[PDB]
Amino acid sequence: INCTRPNNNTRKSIRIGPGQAFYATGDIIGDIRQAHCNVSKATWNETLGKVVK
Amino acid sequence: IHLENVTEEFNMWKNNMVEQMHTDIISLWDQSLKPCVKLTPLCVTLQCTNVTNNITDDMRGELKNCSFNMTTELRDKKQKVYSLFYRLDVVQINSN
Amino acid sequence: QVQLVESGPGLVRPSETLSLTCAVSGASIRTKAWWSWIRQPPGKGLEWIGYVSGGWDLPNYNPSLKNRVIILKDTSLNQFSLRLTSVTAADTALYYCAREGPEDFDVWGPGFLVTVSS
Amino acid sequence: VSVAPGQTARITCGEESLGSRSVIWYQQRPGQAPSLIIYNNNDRPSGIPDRFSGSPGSTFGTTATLTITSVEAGDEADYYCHIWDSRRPTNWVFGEGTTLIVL
Amino acid sequence: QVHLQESGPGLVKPSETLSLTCNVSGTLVRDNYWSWIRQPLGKQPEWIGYVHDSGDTNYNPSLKSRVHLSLDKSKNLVSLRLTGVTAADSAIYYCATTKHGRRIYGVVAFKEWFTYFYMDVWGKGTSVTVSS
Ligand SMILES: *[C@@H]1O[C@H](CO)[C@@H](O[C@@H]2O[C@H](CO)[C@@H](O[C@@H]3O[C@H](CO[C@H]4O[C@H](CO)[C@@H](O)[C@H](O)[C@@H]4O)[C@@H](O)[C@H](O[C@H]4O[C@H](CO)[C@@H](O)[C@H](O)[C@@H]4O)[C@@H]3O)[C@H](O)[C@H]2NC(C)=O)[C@H](O)[C@H]1NC(C)=O
Ligand SMILES: *[C@@H]1O[C@H](CO)[C@@H](O[C@@H]2O[C@H](CO)[C@@H](O[C@@H]3O[C@H](CO)[C@@H](O)[C@H](O)[C@@H]3O)[C@H](O)[C@H]2NC(C)=O)[C@H](O)[C@H]1NC(C)=O
Ligand SMILES: *[C@@H]1O[C@H](CO)[C@@H](O[C@@H]2O[C@H](CO)[C@@H](O)[C@H](O)[C@H]2NC(C)=O)[C@H](O)[C@H]1NC(C)=O
Ligand SMILES: *[C@@H]1O[C@H](CO)[C@@H](O)[C@H](O)[C@H]1NC(C)=O
Repeated sequence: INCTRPNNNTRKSIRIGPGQAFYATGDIIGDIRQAHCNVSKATWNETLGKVVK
Repeated sequence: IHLENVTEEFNMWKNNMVEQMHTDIISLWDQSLKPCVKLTPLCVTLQCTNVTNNITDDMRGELKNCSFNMTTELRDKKQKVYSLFYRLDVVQINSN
Repeated sequence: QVQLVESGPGLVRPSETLSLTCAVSGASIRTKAWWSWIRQPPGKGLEWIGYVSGGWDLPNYNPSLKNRVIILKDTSLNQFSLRLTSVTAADTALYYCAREGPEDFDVWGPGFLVTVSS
Repeated sequence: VSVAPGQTARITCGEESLGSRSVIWYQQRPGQAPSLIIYNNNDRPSGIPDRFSGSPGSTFGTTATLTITSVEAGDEADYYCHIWDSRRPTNWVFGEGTTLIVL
Repeated sequence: QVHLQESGPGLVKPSETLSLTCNVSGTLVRDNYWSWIRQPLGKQPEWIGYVHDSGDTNYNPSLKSRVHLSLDKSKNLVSLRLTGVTAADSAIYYCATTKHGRRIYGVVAFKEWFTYFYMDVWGKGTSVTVSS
């Protein structure tokens, strides 16, 4: 299985207080896409055949 | 080391040590957070809009930009700062 | 999936202390097993030298080896070593590290010709 | 842009890139009709000459440029960019005029 | 081979319903997308929008109310209609064919792509001027 978030992220340090770091999300460098996973169709159909058997 | 001519009855469903593994992982997950920073001052009124994107009216923006007040290191001075969040982390408290 | 590989000389002088060392991967040394040394003079049949055990057995050799063979196991390095004090040129042989298990000597070493020559 | 004839010029237009862009480069003869030169990021159609190099629209945080090598007096045309960003909305007005003239 | 023939009044009264026609050469109005493009003098052009058979009639949301596009399959022309001509409408107008393209940047099945347009050919235009 392959899984990815393709949205590139930039973290940003915001100082909450003395020595308190919070990590927010900055810019989306690039396209705004949707995170997704992939599996091979044939191997998944074959393994479903195996578990059916 | 192998064992031969030996018949033991196993039972994974009433088994022990999976309860102990669950308890150990829970206690370890707790024990790796006590050093880290609590986010008590972050609970604050967020002015959120949609992210700058050519969004259709059907598919809502998954990412909402949110600007808010935040305390700095100095107690007297507060700053205005922005961030991004997902739809599954913000709710609409209740024009603006 | 066990893999045994010998190491050491293949050319030594007679009347000396010979010593090999076989490294073991693919499994553990402290198993139901006798990590053994077996030799073969060239063109001739096999000659079982002896063994050692990963448990607590005392090592038992062939009495024809004249009590000059001390096989010492190294569980901290997954190895076991042959010794042969006071060698002769007639002790030229292919040497083999192997593993007696529930089957008989499944994984051997490749076996290296120790040619004792002066 | 005013350069010597038979040279290479670089003409920039439009907003900086935010996402993936598909750019269209047009050119305009004075008093006459407009005309296309570049339709994809770096693709030109048939019936147009070569050496109209287009900037790749796969870069994030750059300006869409247009490179022309071996310029001429026939290249005296007001150039226009028309960007289509995957993040920005649809531009119903073109870019600002970038007039290329020659000595 | 294609070339277009723009036709309009040119002299328009203010607050009026403008109409324009666009004769074709060779390729009929059914086959292709069509577009209208306006440009004021010394200014960048303004894409008024595109029209096609079967509902593909997306206009500019700038005007969106006082402009209409249509075809003429019998006489094989392309027609513009406008409502309430004001002083900011004096320009040169163009009918023009256009071609689409799928710019694909991600998953196709997640609608992570968009159709851009580009006008390949043009016509003579019409110097539409509004004055009472
Ligand atoms: C899980 O499975 C899905 C498929 O079901 C994968 O999705 C693919 O993702 C890639 C990258 O996101 C997509 O690739 C893009 O393809 C566009 C179209 O490519 C077709 O058309 C061109 C031209 O006709 C052919 O050359 C090509 O072979 C294809 O036939 C391209 O236009 C894109 O390139 C653009 O961007 C790059 C960089 O941004 C620029 O350099 C280029 O100039 C160009 O502008 C891009 O390559 C692909 O289309 C997706 N497949 C489908 C079916 O949608 C997932 O990636 C996969 N996940 C994992 C983790 O493997
Ligand atoms: C961050 O902190 C600042 C500082 O308090 C906040 O700004 C203040 O917000 C209040 C609430 O809206 C404003 O009061 C209202 O202002 C409007 C516009 O002036 C006025 O019409 C109302 O009658 C009311 O007075 C206040 O003016 C405003 N102050 C400043 C300097 O902007 C701000 O809301 C906080 N959050 C963010 C996201 O910035
Ligand atoms: C998941 O991603 C991996 C990335 O490595 C893919 O593996 C490669 O696939 C290509 C395409 O067949 C091969 O040419 C490579 O040799 C593969 N590399 C390795 C290291 O395996 C894999 O195919 C992907 N699987 C799915 C289902 O998408
Ligand atoms: C799995 O493969 C078999 C053999 O080709 C096919 O008959 C079956 O329809 C496949 N299953 C699915 C869900 O496509």
